[PDB]
Amino acid sequence: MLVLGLNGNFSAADTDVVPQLGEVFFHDSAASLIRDGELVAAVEEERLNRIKKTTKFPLNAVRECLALAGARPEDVDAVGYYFPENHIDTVLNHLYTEYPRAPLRYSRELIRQRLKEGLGWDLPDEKLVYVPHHEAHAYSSYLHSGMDSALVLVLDGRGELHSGTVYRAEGTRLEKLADYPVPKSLGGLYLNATYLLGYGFGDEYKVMGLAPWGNPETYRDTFAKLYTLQDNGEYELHGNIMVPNLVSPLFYAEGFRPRRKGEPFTQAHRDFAAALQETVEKIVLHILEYWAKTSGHSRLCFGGGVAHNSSLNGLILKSGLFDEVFVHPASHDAGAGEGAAYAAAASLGTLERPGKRLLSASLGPALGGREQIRARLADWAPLIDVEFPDDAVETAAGLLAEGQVLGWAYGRSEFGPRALGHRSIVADARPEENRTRINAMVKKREGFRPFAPVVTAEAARDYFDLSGADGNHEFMSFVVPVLPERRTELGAVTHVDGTARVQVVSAESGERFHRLVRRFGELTGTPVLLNTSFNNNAEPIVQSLDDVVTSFLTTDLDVLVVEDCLVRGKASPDLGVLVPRFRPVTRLVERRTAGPDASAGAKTHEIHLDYDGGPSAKVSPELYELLGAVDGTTTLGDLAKTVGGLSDALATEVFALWEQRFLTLAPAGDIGPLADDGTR
Amino acid sequence: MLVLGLNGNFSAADTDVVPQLGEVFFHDSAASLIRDGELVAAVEEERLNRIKKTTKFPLNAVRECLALAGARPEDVDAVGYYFPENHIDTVLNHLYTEYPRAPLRYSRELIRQRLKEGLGWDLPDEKLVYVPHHEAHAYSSYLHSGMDSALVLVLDGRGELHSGTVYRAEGTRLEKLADYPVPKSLGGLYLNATYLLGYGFGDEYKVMGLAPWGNPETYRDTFAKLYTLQDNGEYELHGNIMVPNLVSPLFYAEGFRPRRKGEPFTQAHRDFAAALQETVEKIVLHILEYWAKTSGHSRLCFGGGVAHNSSLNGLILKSGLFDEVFVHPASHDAGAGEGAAYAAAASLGTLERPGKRLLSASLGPALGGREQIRARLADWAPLIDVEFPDDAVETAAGLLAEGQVLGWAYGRSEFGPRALGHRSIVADARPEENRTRINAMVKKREGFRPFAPVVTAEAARDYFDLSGADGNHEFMSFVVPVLPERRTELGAVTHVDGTARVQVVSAESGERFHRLVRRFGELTGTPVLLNTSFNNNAEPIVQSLDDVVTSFLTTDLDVLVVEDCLVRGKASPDLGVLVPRFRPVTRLVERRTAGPDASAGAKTHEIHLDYDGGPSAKVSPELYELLGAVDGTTTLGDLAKTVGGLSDALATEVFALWEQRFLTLAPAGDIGPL
Ligand SMILES: Nc1ncnc2c1ncn2[C@@H]1O[C@H](COP(=O)(O)OP(=O)(O)OP(=O)(O)O)[C@@H](O)[C@H]1O
Ligand SMILES: Nc1ncnc2c1ncn2[C@@H]1O[C@H](COP(=O)(O)OP(=O)(O)OP(=O)(O)O)[C@@H](O)[C@H]1O
Ligand SMILES: [Fe+3]
Ligand SMILES: [Fe+3]
Repeated sequence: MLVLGLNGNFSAADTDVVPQLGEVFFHDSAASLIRDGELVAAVEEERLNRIKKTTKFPLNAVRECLALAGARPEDVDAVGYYFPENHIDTVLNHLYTEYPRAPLRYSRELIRQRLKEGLGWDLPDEKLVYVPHHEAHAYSSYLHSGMDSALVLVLDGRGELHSGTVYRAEGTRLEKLADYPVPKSLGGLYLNATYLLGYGFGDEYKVMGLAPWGNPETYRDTFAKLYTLQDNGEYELHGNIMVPNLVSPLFYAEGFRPRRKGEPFTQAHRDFAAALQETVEKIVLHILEYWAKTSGHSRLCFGGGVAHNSSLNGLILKSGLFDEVFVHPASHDAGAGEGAAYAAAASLGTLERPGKRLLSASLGPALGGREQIRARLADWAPLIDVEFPDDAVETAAGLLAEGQVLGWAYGRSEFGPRALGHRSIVADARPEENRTRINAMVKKREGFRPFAPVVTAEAARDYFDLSGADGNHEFMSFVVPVLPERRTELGAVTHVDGTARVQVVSAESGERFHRLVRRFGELTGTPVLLNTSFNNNAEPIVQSLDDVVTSFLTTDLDVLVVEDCLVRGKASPDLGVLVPRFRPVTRLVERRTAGPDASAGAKTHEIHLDYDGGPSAKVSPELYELLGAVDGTTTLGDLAKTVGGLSDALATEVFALWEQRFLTLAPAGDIGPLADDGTR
Repeated sequence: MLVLGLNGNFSAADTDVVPQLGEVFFHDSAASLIRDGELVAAVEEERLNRIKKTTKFPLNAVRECLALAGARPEDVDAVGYYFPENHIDTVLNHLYTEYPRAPLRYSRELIRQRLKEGLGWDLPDEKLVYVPHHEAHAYSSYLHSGMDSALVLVLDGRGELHSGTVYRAEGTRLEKLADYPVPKSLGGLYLNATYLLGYGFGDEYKVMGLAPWGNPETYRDTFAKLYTLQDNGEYELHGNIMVPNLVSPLFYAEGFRPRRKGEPFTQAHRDFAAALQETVEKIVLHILEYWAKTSGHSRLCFGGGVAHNSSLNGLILKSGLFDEVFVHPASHDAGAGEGAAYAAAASLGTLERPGKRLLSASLGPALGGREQIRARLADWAPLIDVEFPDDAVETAAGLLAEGQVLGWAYGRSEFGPRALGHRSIVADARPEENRTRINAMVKKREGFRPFAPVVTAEAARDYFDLSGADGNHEFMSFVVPVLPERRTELGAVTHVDGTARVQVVSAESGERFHRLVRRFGELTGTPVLLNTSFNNNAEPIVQSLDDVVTSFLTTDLDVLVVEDCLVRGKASPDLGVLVPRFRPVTRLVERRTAGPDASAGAKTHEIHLDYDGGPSAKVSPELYELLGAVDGTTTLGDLAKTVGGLSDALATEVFALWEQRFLTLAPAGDIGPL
């Protein structure tokens, strides 16, 4: 049984199913492949089209998954989609009523069209299975837990009919115990509140990082007007008829000022995040207290997008309601896509399940074989210097010991939002200074948020209070207290309230990364590193070798360790050898607005990315003329000759567009098809 | 005692409060001026910025109203705004959470900023009065009815708290009797369903025009699942949690396919419209049957946007529930703006009301005095020929009897969506072929669309069944049956179901238009004319003289009668003398997307109008370069010199953009102050 799991919307690479399709319309597109009950491959489309949390159809993800499994498309026994057919088709139909130019293509026809055109694959109708959304979440969360039975809680924005579902899991069977309707959504409540902080979809993790700086007392009584806890683990969220936001009218009535772009977080803002986080924690703990007692179960699996609230998970762990708690590395909708594969297998016959608890999220495409990596890094020679140490991990541990900040790229990319030693940025965890230092290097502005530590399994309890239940820490799912006598030692990874979102790495979960952190501890007496995702502010986690080198070159990292090669940026990198390529969403525009006295107004030039929420940037007339000639093969230096040569000013302008990923800049050609390293 | 009524959003001419602000966020912006209880001026901002049902702040409308009243901003005693302050501000606050770059400016500050920067008018806080939305509607509908007591029904999409309100009115006092919550909205229901026919906001009256072509039986049982009538005048609409549309999920599940743009209206689409119309009729008549007998009122005023459903109104008329029914010419939110003025007067003193029932909607700016109109028509000389007949009404009646289709522009423009003899297109009402052609060739719209007749008050009962209650027909508020023995005679203006949305014109409601219809009847035996609004498919009703001439020249009208001047298009009109001007929302774009092998794609050029729902059109590289040099003063002919002269191809390309109103093209100068 080889089963593909799908989630996301149905847009092509260069256009959306309707123009400017909202970023919340079936997001985090991904493809998963299960074989004989095991997750053999999984990657989010965002890693391949470079659009964070993309809604586009995960065609590249499917292609990559088939290649990792050594399968033709025609080898796939079934395809599961993470929503029931009537629901996704009703939402598409609604979009089609709003955009009457859009042809009436529903999900089944669109899935078949994408696979046929993108992969030559004629998908027979009987192989496509649509799945209840919280059922897909529950299979993913529970089947990877290693448990024989468990209480399973799914909380997200919404499935087809519910915002929350409670199951009993035993063997391979799910039994639904309860649900909560869409308007009680805790994901919706949290996203609603996130907007008041000048943030939006996908920034919830920043709001959760801000909450420890706030005093939850200030707005506790205000949030108390928006929910009521009830008997039998029930609750109500009190809506309004004013706007489609649960939170904004009451906070407006009380004088709250929603944060503007570029404005710093006031004390009101920090307090607001603290009270929002406390509110959700109290509601979820109210749910779980009731269902722990009523079901009598001692084990919990927690899935859905809300299960990426690691602060909440830490409190669930500390609550003593359960003996064990498991959280999947991709508990958002990409994991529901994975669960849809299992549900399709169950519906189309018999369900094989994983043999063991999941410990590694390293499931995407790799960087490539040793020989094509060396050759590709040679293509980059005019920008980088490369060394080949005999023991790269030893060298790297030493570099980190000296205080250098490292890019670290090895093997298959992480499924889910956390970097865990395959597409990571690692540094010494002790100096408090590394917080503002590394934010500046990657140009992120989350100095209020600490970094996450990775510690060896052997040393974990010497630094972190894992007490309460036995939770899984291979994926940073849980916030835990840092032992008080260790907080000063771990200055870069300890929050203001003494907690940390810890990864515990073991020889089983990540051999090479474990060896790195252990060796650093042997060298320093502290076997803890900070571990942040390898991406700047304008991209998801890097995927390919070119992605990795690009990100290294456009950030202020000291050195890059990639498949045992040490990469450093040349004193003066030659941008001119890079070949510019449009992304499918890249648009280059000359604009005239209306001027005074009804004249044609100012003539401006701009580059932007054509998707809901995509960035945009002004460009000079000269760079406009240069970029208009991009042909996908001619180098930047040769293109620049048409406008007088690649001056320092033009190169600087191009480099700033490169940092924001408006276009692709890389040496001519590519690394080639990823080698069969014989590890399957 | 002089009071301004305001409605709409707060956006400037060239940008919106937030980018691409939705077309439904406080639309149909307008301004009204009340003096001593009388409505002395009123105009919708759409007529002035040329954006249909615009949401932009009605600055031009306020300026035009003050000019018509002969008043200065300082003379205004109070300003009413047609929604409560907390509600509009909470909506703005919500928009600001979605657009973190927008500064936190709420309605009080925005209204004062617009009036200060736009009119030099420093409005004190104590003169600005915010009004309950359905109260504003009710004042407008009731105070203009001529009645001293009535039941008043307001039905729209929503006010701040309700989708429907029932009032008792006595003297100048309103007392609420009932209201209906927002989820029960009949305006929302109708708009939800309108989207399944490939239409959008503002297209509801086209759905209503489609419905008589359909069989209401086909989808009657489907619609029955979406509402329940309950005892004592109550009802329920049955919502869903799938999408924010009440209608589309159930019809999707039963296999209905929403109409695509540019595709025909099938019999299923017709049947859908028929069942939707029947549904709203059944619910409203249910409400009214209860509240008529419960309140004891023999007279009804009906307002809110749903009261522009002429078919519904005609059924209310025929129901026997009331002896008299009144409907205001602007029953949508522009009329709520007017009622907000009365409500503001009532809160700051006692309330003066109109002395009589409103008979004329001729309330906007006029076209100009005779001298400036003749002078402006001379500026258009390279494009038109002008005659000055001794008796233009006499001449126009003869032209109509000879088969000509006429533009008709006189005096002050109509408040509200209907043309009533001040900004009208008229033709012989007798030949069915006139409907076919004026739909296909003149208005350029769908073949199913009906045309409305105007008839003299003295002949009305010779042609139409007005029986039932006494309704007011001066504003085309009611669909009525055409008498069976007259249906063949009135071929262009009798709908497929034998009805007509009639205007009854009298010497008192419109002396000049009444004279035209009467004379046509004396020449032909039939005192009835086809009367459709004077606008092409890309614009609201024309306002100014330049608007009128532009529309005449870009639609296939035979002759224009404007303030007693007979205008015809020249054999070969010289477009080169016209001076192009950008509209405040006009944008010009050269664009590349990605191309094969991740190249930059080939260049394309577009003109577009930068507002939500604004059109766009491809342009040639040559015209892109030409339009980039527009300065607002240089003629098209001189501009074209930079691209080698106004060729025939360029002039034709420019003509098509003019027709779609992407830019303003008119002779140098303007008509001056009116
Ligand atoms: N750290 C967090 N704390 C609270 N809520 C979060 C957090 N992270 C994500 N969420 C919420 O989870 C929800 C998204 O979860 P999920 O990925 O399972 O998709 P979804 O709600 O089912 O969307 P769709 O309707 O398109 O399927 C959002 O509402 C989001 O605000
Ligand atoms: N012929 C019609 N039949 C039924 N409903 C109509 C018709 N014409 C307009 N409507 C409805 O009237 C409603 C609008 O009425 P109105 O102008 O009074 O504004 P509103 O609902 O108060 O606007 P807002 O969105 O700002 O609250 C819309 O829902 C519209 O669908
Ligand atoms: Fe989900
Ligand atoms: Fe209204």
